[PDB]
Formats: sequence, structure tokens, C-alpha cells
Amino acid sequence: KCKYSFKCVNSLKEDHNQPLFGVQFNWHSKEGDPLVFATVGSNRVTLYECHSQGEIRLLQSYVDADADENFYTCAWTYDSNTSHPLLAVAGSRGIIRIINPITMQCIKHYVGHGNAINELKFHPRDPNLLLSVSKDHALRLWNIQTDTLVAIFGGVEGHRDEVLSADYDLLGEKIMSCGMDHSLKLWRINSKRMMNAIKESYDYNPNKTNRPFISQKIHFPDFSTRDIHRNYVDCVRWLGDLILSKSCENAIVCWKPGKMEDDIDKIKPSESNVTILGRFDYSQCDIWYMRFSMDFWQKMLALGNQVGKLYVWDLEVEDPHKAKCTTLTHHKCGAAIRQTSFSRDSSILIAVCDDASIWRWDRL
Amino acid sequence: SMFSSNRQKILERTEILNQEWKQRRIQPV
Ligand SMILES: COc1ccccc1CNc1ccc(-c2ccc(CN(C)C)cc2)c2nncn12
Repeated sequence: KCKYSFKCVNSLKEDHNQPLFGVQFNWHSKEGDPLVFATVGSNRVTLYECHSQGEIRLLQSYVDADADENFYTCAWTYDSNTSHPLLAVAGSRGIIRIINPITMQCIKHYVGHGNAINELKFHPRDPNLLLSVSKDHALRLWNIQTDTLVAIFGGVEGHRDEVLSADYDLLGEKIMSCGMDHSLKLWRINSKRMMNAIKESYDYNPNKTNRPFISQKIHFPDFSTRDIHRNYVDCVRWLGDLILSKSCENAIVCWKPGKMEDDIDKIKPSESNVTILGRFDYSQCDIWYMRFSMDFWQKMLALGNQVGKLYVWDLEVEDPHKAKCTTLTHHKCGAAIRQTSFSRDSSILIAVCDDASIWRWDRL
Repeated sequence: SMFSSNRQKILERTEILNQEWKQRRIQPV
């Protein structure tokens, strides 16, 4: 049985009136510091602070110089030298921008993807390792300290259509990607080749040599399946050694590669089997581009639907049918919830929508 | 069984990440 209860304490509409596709709390902020989250939509990136009595304090608004840009994703990191926070954002233009959130200045950018970027994720152990996933059918791993492209995951056995999502595992030893080709692909980054590629990007000095940095071209994933969903896979996240992924069939599928007892670290690249462990059912979330999320401790799972309902499950409950919490609903929240974010201490849950609204749910 | 074993792996690995977060002091925004 699930215990988690929430109450809607606040809501606001952003002045641009454009759909909000991303929301992320800054989980790098030290215990005691104000809870900050970013939202993206249109060519806008907007930062907010969460205060008592449900207050949402507007800090700064970054407006891209390109009025045609459509941001689809953002991720937080920190400068490993100065401990200064950083925000990476991307979208339609297929360009990654590292913005100083304090000043709203675009510090640097990364060109290279042949089409739009659907997701950005920072490595959990190394704040300089940024993963980008694209409509160009590939994933790219960047080292934002040395400004290098470490690797490109795509090619011969790479994704055959647009990549929609990806997630590092907890320790950052591997990545699971998913896209329009209905497949979920595994890419190990703890392999001797990839760890050496990572080390090399760090030793690269452009004021020492005139030769450009050579990225790895990873043509072959460490596992592949199109046996879980019957359509586009638009969201994937790791749950320990297990995988959570969704399509349009109103269920988040919990699965693992190989047979039931198979160790994630022992599955061979040719493994043709998969094991479906359960499903988190919901309704009216059959349209493309809806992200699900988990809190830091992975005790909670949240997913918004097309009609403004926000589903939450307790991941400490073994049966996914008994894991369901009370559906978070407000009569004024009727637009598609594209993404949600829990604050690091999971005390606040923010939902962002198609009608530019932000909804704040506080844990009771 | 497989559930309790997965939860422990999440417990142990989030505790590793939590200890690294605790050991740093990221500037306020
Ligand atoms: C919530 O975000 C994601 C979730 C899963 C996977 C990837 C992403 C990020 N990518 C992404 C989001 C939303 C979109 C979209 C969605 C709807 C519309 C139409 N209007 C009028 C509502 C326009 C663009 C997108 N179009 N190409 C990429 N898009």
C-alpha cells in the first residue's frame, strides 16, 4: 500500500504561452540552499526558487538569440573547478548551450548533431560528461571541460530512427537509449575502450597540439531489443539493474535483458531474450513526448497525462497495481503534463504543461 | 526476492551518490 500524499499549493503561467517541455530541479544544490528548478519551452529557459506557503519565486529568464529555437530538454551540472552551477539546454536547432544560471549568459555551445536534440543527461559521477540524444539517430558523449566529443553511439547497429531518450545507470557504468525504431539499446561506458576514450578527452590540450581530437565511433551496442513495446519508445530510465520504459500503450514497462536470473554485467551483446517483470498502468497518455520521472532515492515514480492528471507510484511496493498513490488532480490543470521533477529531498513535485503552466505539489 | 535484491542495489548505489553530494559545496543560484 502507498502512503504518499500531496497537495497543490500553487500554479503559474509563463508569459510566452508556449508549451513547456522540460523541468528539472537542481539536485546539486547543497542541503540548506533554496530549491531551484529550471523550465524550458519555446526559445525560453526560466529559473525559479521554491519558498514557503507554496511561493514560486521567478529568478531569471534566458531568451535565446534565435527566435526559431524550440528547447526540448535541460540538465544541471557544476563546474568541477569553481563548484559554480551550470545548466545545459538544447532542442530543435540540435545545438547544446551551457548557460551560467546566475548571469543567464550562454558560456559555450556544441554543434555537431545533424538534427534536433531530445534529451540531455549529465553523468552521475563526473559533472563534465554530457550525453545528448538526437533525431539524427545517434547519441553523443561530450567532455565539457576539454570541449571534446568523446564518442558517437550510432552507425551499423545503432538506432535506425530518431532517439527519444536515454539514461545513465546509478553508478554511470552504462546507458540505455530508446527511440522511434521501437528499440532499447544498451551502451556500456565502463568498457576498456570507453574508459580510455574518456581518459584521452581529458589529456587533450589544444595549446599543446594542432591535431583535432578524435572521437570514438561506437557502432555496436552491448544489448538490443525491440521485444518490449510495439511502437516508439519515448522514455527510458534505469531502476537499479532493471529498466522502466514507455510507449503509447498507457503502461510503463518494467523489464530486464536476458532471462530472469541473468546478471546485467554478464549479458552478451548477442542476447536475444528479455524478461518483463511488471507494468505501471495509467490512462490518457497515448500521445508522443511524455516523460516519466523518479525522485533521488527512487522510492517514487511520477508521470503526467494528456489531460493534466499526475500519476504517482510508490516503488517500495512490489506489486505495481498496489503501488499506485492517489492521482494528483486539480480542476484548473487540464493541459498535457509533459514532464515533472521532484526536489532532491522529494518534498516538492513540479509539473509543467502545454498551456505554459507550472504546478507545484507539496508532499504532506 | 528479485525485488528485495534490486532495492538493496538502489539503496547501496544512491548511498554512494549521496555521500559524494554531501562532500561538495555547490554555489547558490
Ligand atoms: C517532453 O519532452 C520529451 C519527451 C520524450 C522524449 C523527448 C522529449 C523532448 N523532445 C520533444 C518534446 C516535445 C515535442 C513536441 C510535442 C508536441 C508538439 C505540438 N504542440 C502543439 C503541443 C510540438 C513538439 C518534440 N518534438 N520533437 C521533439 N520534441
